[PDB]
Order: sequence, then structure tokens, then C-alpha cells
Amino acid sequence: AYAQEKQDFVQHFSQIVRVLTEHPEIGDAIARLKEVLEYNTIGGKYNRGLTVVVAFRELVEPRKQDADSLQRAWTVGWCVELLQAFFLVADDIMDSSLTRRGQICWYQKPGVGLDAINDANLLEACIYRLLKLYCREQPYYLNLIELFLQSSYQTEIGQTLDLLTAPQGNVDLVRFTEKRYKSIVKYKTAFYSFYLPIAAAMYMAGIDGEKEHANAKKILLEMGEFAQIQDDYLDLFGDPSVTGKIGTDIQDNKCSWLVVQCLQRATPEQYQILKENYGQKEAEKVARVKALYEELDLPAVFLQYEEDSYSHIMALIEQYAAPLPPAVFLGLARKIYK
Amino acid sequence: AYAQEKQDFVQHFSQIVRVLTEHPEIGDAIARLKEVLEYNTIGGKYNRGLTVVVAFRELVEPRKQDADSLQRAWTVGWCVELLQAFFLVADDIMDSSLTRRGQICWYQKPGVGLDAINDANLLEACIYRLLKLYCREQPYYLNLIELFLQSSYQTEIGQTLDLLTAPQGNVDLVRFTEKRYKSIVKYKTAFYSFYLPIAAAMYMAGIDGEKEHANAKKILLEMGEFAQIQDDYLDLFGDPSVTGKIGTDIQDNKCSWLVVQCLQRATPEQYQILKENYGQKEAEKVARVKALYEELDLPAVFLQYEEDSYSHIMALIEQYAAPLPPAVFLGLARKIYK
Ligand SMILES: O=P(O)(O)C(O)(Cc1cccnc1)P(=O)(O)O
Ligand SMILES: O=P(O)(O)C(O)(Cc1cccnc1)P(=O)(O)O
Ligand SMILES: [Mg+2]
Ligand SMILES: [Mg+2]
Ligand SMILES: [Mg+2]
Ligand SMILES: [Mg+2]
Ligand SMILES: [Mg+2]
Ligand SMILES: [Mg+2]
Repeated sequence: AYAQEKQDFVQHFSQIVRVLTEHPEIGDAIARLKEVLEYNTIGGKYNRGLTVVVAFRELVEPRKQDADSLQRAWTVGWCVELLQAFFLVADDIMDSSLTRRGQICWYQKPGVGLDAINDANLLEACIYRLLKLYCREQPYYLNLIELFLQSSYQTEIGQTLDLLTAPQGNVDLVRFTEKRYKSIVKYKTAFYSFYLPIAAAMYMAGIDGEKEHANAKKILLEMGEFAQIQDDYLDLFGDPSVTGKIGTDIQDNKCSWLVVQCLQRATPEQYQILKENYGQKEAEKVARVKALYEELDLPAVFLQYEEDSYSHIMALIEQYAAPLPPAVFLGLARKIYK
Repeated sequence: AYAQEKQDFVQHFSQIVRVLTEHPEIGDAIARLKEVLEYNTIGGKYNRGLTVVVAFRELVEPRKQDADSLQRAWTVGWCVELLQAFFLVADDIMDSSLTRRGQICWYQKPGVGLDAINDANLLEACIYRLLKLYCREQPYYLNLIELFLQSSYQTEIGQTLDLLTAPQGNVDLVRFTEKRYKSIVKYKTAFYSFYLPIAAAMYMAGIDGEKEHANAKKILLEMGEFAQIQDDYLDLFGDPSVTGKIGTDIQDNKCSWLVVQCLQRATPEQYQILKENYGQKEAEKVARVKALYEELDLPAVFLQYEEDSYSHIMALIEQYAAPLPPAVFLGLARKIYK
């Protein structure tokens, strides 16, 4: 389980920071990297990184879980957390967000600003530094490099689809379709958040078969679709004290699950209300959209969807888990379905 | 030679774009990637990419230069041009630049803005897409992946040093030292612009020895230091019709070679003039700094430096080229020393 390993995982971060921040000439730049790592890779729930560690423990025979192999698993879990930190620092600039993980976004900090672009790229570079230091002699080293590089390309293509569908200052209700939505979230979130951590543990355990990885992907990309729908729902209806951040999807004209569901149910009067108020900074326009979503009972539509989704994901675990332990996927379902 | 291969190299770009932009769901995002590739990876001199191709031709026996091997060399040269495009798109946002390669910077284009952050990352992702498609079965594949990843980390650490030394709105004359300068440019420019293209050709030719790569690096990082000093000089004294871009180093408070040389020669009255006018947006303050640099004959100091640098780099070619053909380094010296 995760809940137990959260403190244990977090305890390994100080060694990750020490190995990355140990040529005195670059000293000031290494001090800045330490500040970027400390600010941006801590404060989250660490679900993606913990997934690597728990899945590795469940997939590798305990007699093979020696100290060095376990250290490699913790390090690769932290690599997944560094990839997410890279995407979030940059996403927060592109989405004009204000807070993340209970504090001001890194780019909004006085003295940081758009220098955060380079800081995000340093976080991504740290992944490959750690893989070389800890994993270069292992038979799965190239599989992991390619998996992290593919996950980044996937995510970036999905970010392009997200940003193209959400132009600033242009109405884009015509592209807020279920088909467009499923394509955005599959690429921007599902691959790196669900497939990547389990696939990394699979490769570290010697499970490199195409069929085995395709079957796990069938479960995991559907779980990732639900995780992004829940993120969209919480952007507006979650409590920032719990989520750690303030939502921006309506002001940012995003193809959110909520707006997709709104358009499917709206009358022509409601469609016009959404056209006139969506995608704009004015607080009273944002409030009108939320009031429309409440008039259409979209919170009840989301709860029903969550139930139907959970049943679908469990049916996929029954179809596709074997020969992996079903616990690998059940523990991940427990973290996302609250 | 380069001058001949410029059109031949450019002719391969259409196949690079076709293989990268060939799942209809992501179609709109792939169309945007094609626009980012067309806008940002064309218009330059292609010196870094051509260096890969010319060095490969000079290092590999002609009987081994079959069509497929030559295609791999063109593709890896284009990978170096994609790395430079990634760094330049992001650098232009962080340096608040206006033009590049004779047109408005990508981020300044109406409708692009900070979405250019994700576009820059897509350019970097394309490198690894091409290396996998064209080079995965080759014995040097992992050497090239690691070389591109190291070059990126080097460059990003140097960008951190550049940005830290150049705070907006704070005087930083105390850190504009020759020692700080040499450290910034070695990491931000010399590794990716000079070592990377020659080292990539070396690995493709089977030259993977640590000693051979260290000796080439001794020449190439010094040539890269001169290339950044020339870039700094041209930021203020070059003609934008020739350089393709407008300089921003004085307004951006940069640790430019020019300001370093100014501080070494300044009287106390001149130091105060530079303190009051450097690092600020006002056009009349920028003009005062340029007038001070002219009073101190910094253009003549740069020409003398260029002569002394060229003699030093040629002495290093005599010391360290062997057993590589000296032409590999002489052709690169000819491109940078005008
Ligand atoms: O955490 P956020 O900003 O709600 C988000 O989930 C962050 C994110 C960044 C990159 C890829 N996927 C999700 P978004 O998609 O912007 O709603
Ligand atoms: O082309 P530019 O902007 O003059 C530059 O050379 C671009 C650049 C970007 C990244 C690394 N090195 C040089 P800079 O260093 O900003 O002066
Ligand atoms: Mg966001
Ligand atoms: Mg986003
Ligand atoms: Mg969100
Ligand atoms: Mg610049
Ligand atoms: Mg710069
Ligand atoms: Mg410059």
C-alpha cells in the first residue's frame, strides 16, 4: 500500500537532492536547481512515484529486492515525480494559474517569472541524470530512457491539443466534443500519469513483452481518462484547501469535461448563456457558467459517471490484468476513486 | 565544405518534416508541430547541423558512406538544429527578444504567446523521435541519446548561470567578472554548439574513446567561448540586417563580454555611468552605455581579441587534433572566424 510508504518515499528525496546538487564554478546554478527541486517536487501526494515503488515490490520476487534494487525503484519513482514537476511548472505558466500544492505557483514568485521555463527544463534533465547514475548498468536502462522520452512526447502532443482547443479570446464551443475531449486527455494525462509508472516497474521487473504492456495500457489509459475528468470536475467544484490550487478552466476557455457535458444537455437559451460567458476573465461571467452547470445538475452527472467509470475500470482489470497481480491495478484504483 | 552542402542539407528538411508529421485524432496537434518546425528550424545558417554532415564525411571511409548511413548523418545534423531551435524559442521568451532570423520571434506572434513554451519542448522531443526512427539499430544509438541529453543539461545549467547573473531590476556589476563570464559561456553555448555536432559525428564513425573525445573537447569548447564572445559583441555592434535579430543584452542586465571588458577599463566616473544606465529598458540609458563602450574603444579591443583567439584556437588544433583530420576543426574555424 501507498498510505504507509508516503513517509518512506519522501525520506529518499534528501538523497535525490544531494546526488543532483553535488566543478565549483556552476555552484550558484546548482544552488538554484536545489531551490527548484525543493519548491516543485515536494508538496504533492506522490501517487505516481509511489506507484512505481509499490508495483515494483509487487512484481519482483522478494529474494530479488536487495538494497540496491530497491534504491533503483525509489529513484525511478522520483523520476516520475520530476517529470510531473516539469510538466506542472510549465503548465501553470501556460494556464495562467495562481497556486499549486497550497502555495503560489513557482513562476508567480517575485524574482522567478518566466525564468521558470528554464527551471522546468532542468527538472526534466534531472530524470536522465538519475537514470544514468543509478540504472546505466541494468538491462532495462534503454527501455526506461525511451519510456520517459515517449511519455514526454505524448504529454506534449496532448498539451498542444489542449491549448489549440482553448484559444484565448475566441469562442470554441464547436470543438468541445466528447471525441476531442477523449483525445486530449489520453495524450496529455493518461500516458504519463498511469501507464508510465506501472510500465517503468514492469521493465525493472524484466516484464518487457509488447502484449503484456498493451494489456496493462488498456486498463491504465482508461483509468487516466477518469483521473482527468475528476481533475476537470474539481477545477470548479473542489475545495482549494483540499486540491491545493485554484481552478482556471472556464477563464482559460478549456475543453473541460464539464463544458462538454453542458453542451450535450443545454437548451438553445443555455447554449447562448455559455457562449456569452465562457472563456473570459470577468468573475461575474465565470459565476454565470458555474450557475448554469449547477442548473444542469452536472455534479450529479459527475457522481453517476464516477460510479459507471469505476465499474468499467474494474471490468477491464478482470479482462486484462493477467498474468500481473490484480493488486497492482486495484491499489491504483483505490488512490483515484474516492 | 559547408557553403556547398547548405542547399543539400536544407533539401532533407522536407523528409524530416514528413516523417515527423505522419492516429487522425491528433491531426490538429500534428499540423501545429509542422508549423512550429517550419517557422523555427528554418532561416538560420545551419552551421551546427552541417558540421555533423561534413565531419561524418571526413571521418568515415567513403566505401562506408552508403545511402542509409548518409541519411542517418543528415538526420542527426537536423537533430542538432532541432536542439538549437528548442533552446532559441525558449531563450527568446526569457530574454524578451523581438526578432530572430529576420522575422518576429515565435512567442511574439499574435496567437502564439506563452504556448511557445510547449512548442519549444516539442522541438526537443522530435530529436529523440528521429534518433529512434533512423538510428535505433546502430551501435552508437545510446551514445547519441546520452550526448543529446547531456548537451541539454549543460546548456540549461549555463542558462541558469546567465539568468542568475542578470537579475531584472537589480544592479549586478559585482558579478560581471571574466571568471563568471567564462563559466556561463562554456555551459550555455560551447558544449551544444561545438562539442555536440563533432562528437555526434565521432560516435557515428565509431570513434567512442574517452581520450579522443576529451582532446576534441579541448579545441571545441575554446572555439565555443569565442563564438559567444562574438555573439555578445554583435548584440550591440552587429547589423540586424545581417544577424537577423535585435540585441537585448544591455536592457536585460546581461554578463556580456562587452560589460566585462568595460568594467576592467572603466575609470570611477565611467563605472558610475555604467551603474546608472545598465540593465534598464530606457532607450536613452542603453544609448549611454553604447557611447561608453565606444569611448573605451571596445570594438578595437574585440578585433584584437578575435586575432588572439584565432591564433590560440589554431595552436590548440596543432596540439590536440590528432589522429582526427585537422580539416574537421579548420572548416569549423572558417565558419566562425570572419
Ligand atoms: O493540475 P492541472 O493544472 O489542473 C492539470 O491537470 C495539469 C496537467 C499538466 C500536463 C498534463 N496533464 C495535466 P490541467 O491539464 O492543466 O487541468
Ligand atoms: O541568439 P542569442 O539570443 O544572442 C543567444 O546566443 C542564444 C543562446 C541560447 C541558449 C544558449 N546559448 C545561446 P544568448 O545566449 O541569449 O545571447
Ligand atoms: Mg493547468
Ligand atoms: Mg493545462
Ligand atoms: Mg485541471
Ligand atoms: Mg537570447
Ligand atoms: Mg539568452
Ligand atoms: Mg546574444
